[PDB]
Amino acid sequence: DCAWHLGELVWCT
Amino acid sequence: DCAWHLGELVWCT
Amino acid sequence: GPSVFLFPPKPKDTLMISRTPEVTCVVVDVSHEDPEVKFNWYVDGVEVHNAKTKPREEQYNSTYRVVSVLTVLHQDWLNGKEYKCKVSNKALPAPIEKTISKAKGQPREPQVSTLPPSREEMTKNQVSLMCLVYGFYPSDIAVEWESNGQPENNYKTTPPVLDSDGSFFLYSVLTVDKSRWQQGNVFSCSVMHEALHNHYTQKSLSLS
Amino acid sequence: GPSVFLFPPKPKDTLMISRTPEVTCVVVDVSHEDPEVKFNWYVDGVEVHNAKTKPREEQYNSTYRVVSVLTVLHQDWLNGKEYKCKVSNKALPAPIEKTISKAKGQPREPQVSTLPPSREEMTKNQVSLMCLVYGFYPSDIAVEWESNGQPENNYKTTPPVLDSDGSFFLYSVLTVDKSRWQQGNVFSCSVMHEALHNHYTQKSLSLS
Repeated sequence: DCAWHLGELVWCT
Repeated sequence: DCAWHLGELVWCT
Repeated sequence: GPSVFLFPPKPKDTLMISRTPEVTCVVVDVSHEDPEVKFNWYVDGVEVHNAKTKPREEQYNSTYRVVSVLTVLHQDWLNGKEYKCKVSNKALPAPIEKTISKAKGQPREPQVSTLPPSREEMTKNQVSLMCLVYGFYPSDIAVEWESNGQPENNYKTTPPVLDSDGSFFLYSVLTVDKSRWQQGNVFSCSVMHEALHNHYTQKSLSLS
Repeated sequence: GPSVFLFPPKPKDTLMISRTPEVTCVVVDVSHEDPEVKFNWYVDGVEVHNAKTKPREEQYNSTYRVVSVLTVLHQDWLNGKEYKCKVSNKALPAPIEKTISKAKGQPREPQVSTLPPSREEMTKNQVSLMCLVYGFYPSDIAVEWESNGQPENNYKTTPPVLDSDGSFFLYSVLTVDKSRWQQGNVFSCSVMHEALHNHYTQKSLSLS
């Protein structure tokens, strides 16, 4: 469960 | 005794 | 229900007598069913009547935003007067009040340290000039750049950072074509802050 | 004598695991006569040795600036660890120490209210889209704009403003050509903050 910003990794849970 | 910024009045003493 | 946000004036506006500072009371999520908003404004608890009423504007999902702007006197703001926006609406159990004023505490004058392009910088086609502005209080400050009496807009400025003595610092970096620097043009960072004489100072950089 | 300023990392860098946050210890007004600067770095009082040493650079009037950058671990910063820069130089009676860490207090998640173009806005050739971001703590936050998976850079964001409950709010405004809006393109404001799930949320606006 990961968030992405413009193709770049933000954070994972 | 006044200060000016790019032709505009700032402050006077 | 509706939410209320009270924005302070821009530092540049409160510091330049030729500009018009204002506080802005923003109400969002006003329902379509109960859309009337009444604004009352107070300066140190004394009701004032000169605020502009703006027409409501559409948000999504059957709501409006409604905004009221109060022009403030530079000296009133700088003297620490409290501005209160009171917001009344049928969907609210009670009116919402917000108060804002300038930060309290002894004002302190900003100092500036300039930095000309690094050795590596001078190998590229653009160079960076920096002004480190420090030791100021309150954190409200305006920093801009210019050359030969014209504005230079290709700069970036950090937020103010709290230092260990309770004053603030930041840096601002202007990026210019190296040819303009090599020609010998003088570039200046202008600083406006309430603790400066006439709210104003300027430091300059040129090819030395 | 020399002055020391310790800059915190950029919020975006501390919040995105793919970026590298760093704290920056800046020393200005280092004399030509006593130019050596020794940096010691500590994390919660424990000395660390991984800082980069940058070559001194020339300032005006026979001085240097000298900078040291320490990469920080995202989780360390977010957990409230204290980073200390100790600066030693012959012209200083004693070493100067600066400490920085994330603001203390219960983190609170940002909320977003969007605002599509006003009625008057739609008569012009450019339109403004707004995201009001509120109720967040600490004030460290990153807000950017995009459409169709590409960045949209023609925006301006206010500084965070302290609200009456101790949380913060701001607004960000993106300005775009009206034709792009009329075509039906979706524009989004992305918000990064530590109290969000995976540090991230996005709200969207399009012609309705």
